Amino acid sequence: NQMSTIAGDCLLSAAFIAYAGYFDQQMRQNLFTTWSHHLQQANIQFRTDIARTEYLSNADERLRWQASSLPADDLCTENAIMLKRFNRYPLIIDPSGQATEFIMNEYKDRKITRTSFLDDAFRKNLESALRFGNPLLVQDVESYDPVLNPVLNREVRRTGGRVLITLGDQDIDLSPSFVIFLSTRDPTVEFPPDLCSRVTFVNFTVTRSSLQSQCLNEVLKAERPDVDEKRSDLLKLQGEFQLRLRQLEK
Amino acid sequence: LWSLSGDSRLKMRAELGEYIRRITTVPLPTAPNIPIIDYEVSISGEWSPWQAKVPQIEVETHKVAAPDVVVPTLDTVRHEALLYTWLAEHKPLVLCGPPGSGKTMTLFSALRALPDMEVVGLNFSSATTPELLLKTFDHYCEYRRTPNGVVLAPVQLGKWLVLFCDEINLPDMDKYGTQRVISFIRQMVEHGGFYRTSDQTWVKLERIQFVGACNPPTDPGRKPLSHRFLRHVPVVYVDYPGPASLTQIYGTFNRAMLRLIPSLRTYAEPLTAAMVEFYTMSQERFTQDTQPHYIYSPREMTRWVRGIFEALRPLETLPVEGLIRIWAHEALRLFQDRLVEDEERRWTDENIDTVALKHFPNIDREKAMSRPILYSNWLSKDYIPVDQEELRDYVKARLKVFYEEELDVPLVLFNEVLDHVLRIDRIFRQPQGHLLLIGVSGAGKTTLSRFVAWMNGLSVYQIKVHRKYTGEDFDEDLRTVLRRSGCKNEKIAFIMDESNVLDSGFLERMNTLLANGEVPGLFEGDEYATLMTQCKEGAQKEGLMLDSHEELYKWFTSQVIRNLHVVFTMNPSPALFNRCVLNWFGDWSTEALYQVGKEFTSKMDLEKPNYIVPDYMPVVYDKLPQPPSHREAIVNSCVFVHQTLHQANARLAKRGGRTMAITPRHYLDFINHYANLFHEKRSELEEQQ
Amino acid sequence: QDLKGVWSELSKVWEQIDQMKEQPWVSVQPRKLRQNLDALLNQLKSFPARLRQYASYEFVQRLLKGYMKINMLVIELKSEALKDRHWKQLMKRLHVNWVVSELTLGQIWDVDLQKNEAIVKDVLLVAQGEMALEEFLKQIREVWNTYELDLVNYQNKCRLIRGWDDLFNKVKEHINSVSAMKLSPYYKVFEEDALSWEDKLNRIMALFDVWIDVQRRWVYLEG
Ligand SMILES: Nc1ncnc2c1ncn2[C@@H]1O[C@H](COP(=O)(O)OP(=O)(O)OP(=O)(O)O)[C@@H](O)[C@H]1O
Ligand SMILES: Nc1ncnc2c1ncn2[C@@H]1O[C@H](COP(=O)(O)OP(=O)(O)O)[C@@H](O)[C@H]1O
Repeated sequence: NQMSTIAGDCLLSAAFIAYAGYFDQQMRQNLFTTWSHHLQQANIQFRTDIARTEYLSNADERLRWQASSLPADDLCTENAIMLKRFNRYPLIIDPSGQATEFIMNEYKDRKITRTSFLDDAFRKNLESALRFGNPLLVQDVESYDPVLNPVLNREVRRTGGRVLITLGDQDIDLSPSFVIFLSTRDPTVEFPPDLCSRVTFVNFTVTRSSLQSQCLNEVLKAERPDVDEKRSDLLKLQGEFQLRLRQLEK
Repeated sequence: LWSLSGDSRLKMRAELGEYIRRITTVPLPTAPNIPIIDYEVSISGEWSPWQAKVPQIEVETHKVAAPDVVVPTLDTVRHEALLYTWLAEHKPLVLCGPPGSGKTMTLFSALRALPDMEVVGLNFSSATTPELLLKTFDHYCEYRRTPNGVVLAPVQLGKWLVLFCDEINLPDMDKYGTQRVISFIRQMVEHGGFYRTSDQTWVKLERIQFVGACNPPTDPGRKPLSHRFLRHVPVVYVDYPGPASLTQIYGTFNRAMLRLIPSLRTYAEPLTAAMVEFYTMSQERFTQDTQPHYIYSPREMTRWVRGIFEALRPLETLPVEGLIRIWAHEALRLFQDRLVEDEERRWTDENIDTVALKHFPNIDREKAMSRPILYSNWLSKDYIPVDQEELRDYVKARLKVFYEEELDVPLVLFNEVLDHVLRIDRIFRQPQGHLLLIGVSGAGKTTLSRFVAWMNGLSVYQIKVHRKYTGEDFDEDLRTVLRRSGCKNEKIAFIMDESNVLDSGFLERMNTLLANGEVPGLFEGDEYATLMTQCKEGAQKEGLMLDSHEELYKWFTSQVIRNLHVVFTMNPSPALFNRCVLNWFGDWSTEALYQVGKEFTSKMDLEKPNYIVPDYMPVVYDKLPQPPSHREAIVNSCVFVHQTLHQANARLAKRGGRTMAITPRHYLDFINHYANLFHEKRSELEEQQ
Repeated sequence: QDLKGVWSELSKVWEQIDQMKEQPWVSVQPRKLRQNLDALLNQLKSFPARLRQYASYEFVQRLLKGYMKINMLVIELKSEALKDRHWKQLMKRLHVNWVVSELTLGQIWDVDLQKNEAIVKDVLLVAQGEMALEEFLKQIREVWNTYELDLVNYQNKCRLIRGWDDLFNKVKEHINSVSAMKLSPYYKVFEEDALSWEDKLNRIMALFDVWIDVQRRWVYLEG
């Protein structure tokens, strides 16, 4: 049965993690509802009332993120999922510093380095990170540096059994396991379409719907712990209980 | 008449003529139909029409629509008389009018017609300073102390140096509302000299004139000239040539061009009439209010004639069918691909075939009835009509080779891609100077430009601008590309985007090259000497010799105008938008998204034999089967997802705003995520099974 | 018979090909090589259709067609790219023992350049990168060996150095570009030379930074 209903769920999750970024919680929910309604109109077998939080990441990554100083908000978990599974380098938009601290604690093992566009040594830190496969974080993306166009476009001049990338007049080896996380502080910034197309917008700005969801979750956890436990059981029932049963079988 | 309201439109000239007729008592042209402005006064003392002094010229077949050739007409002869009148008294004058109206080139012709006048062309940029004038004086003139004071005069004896300064109003005003170069010219015109900063003495100009030309001050980037300077310089409004002048000039051009094939000499006049009618109608609609690039000028009709001549040059024994086919195809490539809305496009096509029938009703409706009307010299050996399917197969094979060799990301060829490849190829083949591409980011302008450059053997040069770029580096790269295109016969395709351009200094260096094919300001000192030396070596390669150094620069310029093709891109200037062939590379349509989804999800396994065909859910109007299968339904759902993001962005813009643009790169990302996630989940579940 | 005639023609073509391949690689002009190969192909096409159906003629024609295809690789190989170390890498990878002085086009044509296109292209790209960096070091070398400090008289007392901005801009640009190749992947080839030139540039920078201050203070105190 799960094999019978895979394609629609994958389509929905991919559309969510590729398109439904930069949108507030109600907008993401409305878009997902529209997509699911269209799939129902097309008789595409997608798992009914799927939750994207645990479809794309089971329990261990969620616990690791929680231990990595990440808020328990549903929007924050969705943004963390986007950060985990991305093709274009993410552009974090957070009025608070929660997202930066989370992505910093997450990549300490990989030696993530702080840098900003206003720094004069930004370029030097850039090629330093690009050599040893060191993750790089850039702040103040309002003053975007056009020198990042070759790396954002992921252009590869592979030749002679090795991978190449051109940075200005200089050529640098494109080390593997290299990720860059553009970040910003101002929730209201107008990026050019050239920069917009090359990044996956990950919005952390608190809106009416996000705060409403946070308050609802908090009041359910406090006032009626039984209902919160039942909801957590429902969320686990898709993947976590099956994983535990598979491990007990093994 | 020619001084009062001599810088106004035709209607205002007619109004002043009527008022003068009302108030004056002098005899006037008795004809009540022709305005007095079209008459002149003969030395006998009688009003004679300007038409009688317009000669009929017959330019060479090989010189049709030449960049420098001049066809005399009423406007040309009237303005030539006015320029001779105002150059006899050495009064500087400015020719002001809309872009492409025929000011700069006509001014060149009139100035070079005189035998005792030496013409120097200076392109006034947005950063023009009197240092440019001082450099020009140093290069062309000399300082002489023998008279009462120091005197600046041209080296050549008996020659009056005319410093033609087009775009005279372009130089920027400072913080206090003045232009330094304009004040310098005003000082050197009113007083007759200037103070040299070397030793602070008053040098006096002799045998130096000034002539200007500019677009209207209301146009973007144009600063109105100071009244203290305008007091000295009369201005003439050189407006767009009228239907009569257009018919005469382009009838002459068509009669010259069609002499290659004698079978269509009798069709020259109706062809010219059809072109002028279509140009007039396409100028009536598509005003600059609708879109900033909807500017039309006789440059468009010049390109229209030049393209037809280029297509007819190798071909022999062509019937009227091919002639009108090429006419319609050039009309499509000049008046149709610059458009945005499909209603405008269909309006253009219907008007084209309507006019073709209006002036050629006897012809069979099979040339205009034919829908593809696309040519390609790629198939066969020359520029001939080709069917879409064979061309599609050929370009698919060539792109297979291409994404095998560089650009490893796959490409899908929907019809729009093929059309844009054809257009870009057409621009590259002709000895032109630019191809400007405008469209949404990530849609594929640069990719297709590179692909066509690879087909046509064009090298690719892209400036990798950083945060610490400068104008000197950009000019050096320009000169480098020119030397690779001028000193070496290698054909370059300079690829730049709006991201690389920061200041207006990076611009108008385009426009001067686009209208001319060379940038004189880049070559100086040892750089100019090295340019001449490498041009001499390239001449040895071509079989020429050192010859003249100025002729070395001329050969460089010809090589650049024939080889170099800069391509430049923006996301959606009245001059740059007329010196370029603008191709609207819009966002991918529903069919394009459908084809992208179908080929980029082909490896995915979505064959479900028990799929129950639903109702509704229409997104792709041309569904491949009438009853869709699972694969078609899923691709339709994907394009529906993209369309819903477009609609959500539009709605969010309507209610407040604060939206981010959705691009085809987002569609590629969505498809890649879909494929990767589906493969991962399928593999995990199969492993569990 | 016809078979004997086509055998004689094949022998003549083989003799022509061998005589041409006797040309050493140093003196093989790619343009003239392509022209002569086209002439040989036209000579082959001049044979009658009956002689063209023979298997040996087809093999010779397709071998010449492959030579024409790899002529681009011949052009790319006979450049200022390969020098001899890249030729040594090609010899090591292809496991053939040629002689550089005795190298001829016949030896290179015996080894399948079309089959070894990837190896040849990798060697060519490595040789390209090295040339760029080596030429850049040569430029730096030429600039700093032909650089002269401008001197301007000062009250008929001495000739102070003029042009501080130009020298400092040149030094800063060179230092940044030296760091830049130190970032390059082909930099391991020119590593020691880049280090030496960086040390020289650092010494120059440290000298002139003090020199300009001494000049300014000295002129102030002189006034
Ligand atoms: N009367 C005419 N005689 C000859 N050519 C003409 C005439 N009217 C228009 N043209 C043609 O139209 C074009 C006008 O080009 P020209 O450079 O003179 O325009 P412009 O208005 O002075 O341009 P800009 O302001 O950009 O310098 C040329 O292709 C020219 O051949
Ligand atoms: N017809 C097409 N089919 C598939 N992918 C395409 C097509 N056109 C463009 N692309 C994709 O778009 C990406 C970027 O396009 P690009 O040429 O940078 O757009 P722009 O010229 O607007 O910057 C490329 O990586 C390419 O894979």
